[PDB]
Amino acid sequence: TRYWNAKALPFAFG
Amino acid sequence: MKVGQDKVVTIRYTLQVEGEVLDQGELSYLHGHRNLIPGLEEALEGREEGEAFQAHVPAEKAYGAPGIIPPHATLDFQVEVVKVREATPEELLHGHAHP
Ligand SMILES: [Cl-]
Repeated sequence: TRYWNAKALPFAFG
Repeated sequence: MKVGQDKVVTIRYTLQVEGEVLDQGELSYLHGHRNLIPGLEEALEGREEGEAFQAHVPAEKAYGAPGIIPPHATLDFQVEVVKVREATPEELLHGHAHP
């Protein structure tokens, strides 16, 4: 389950 | 082929933390350009298509952690390399894999 604060994971943040 | 610099790599992944499954899915990425969370592409380096393995990334180094993930915890990934291929001109130009 994906959530807003970890939406990119496992892609790099930003 | 082997995962290496400038290959487009497709993986299937499961994210667990302390034995609890948190996520599952599939992605494609251009290798060698810091496109994944720190540690994951390093665990993928040199692997052949079809290899399945585990990788461990400290949760701190990813921006996700107001959550069910404890601070100082480890992200345990079970990863399977589905496909490795040469990048297209588009992909090399932008530094990212494309559909
Ligand atoms: Cl990418």
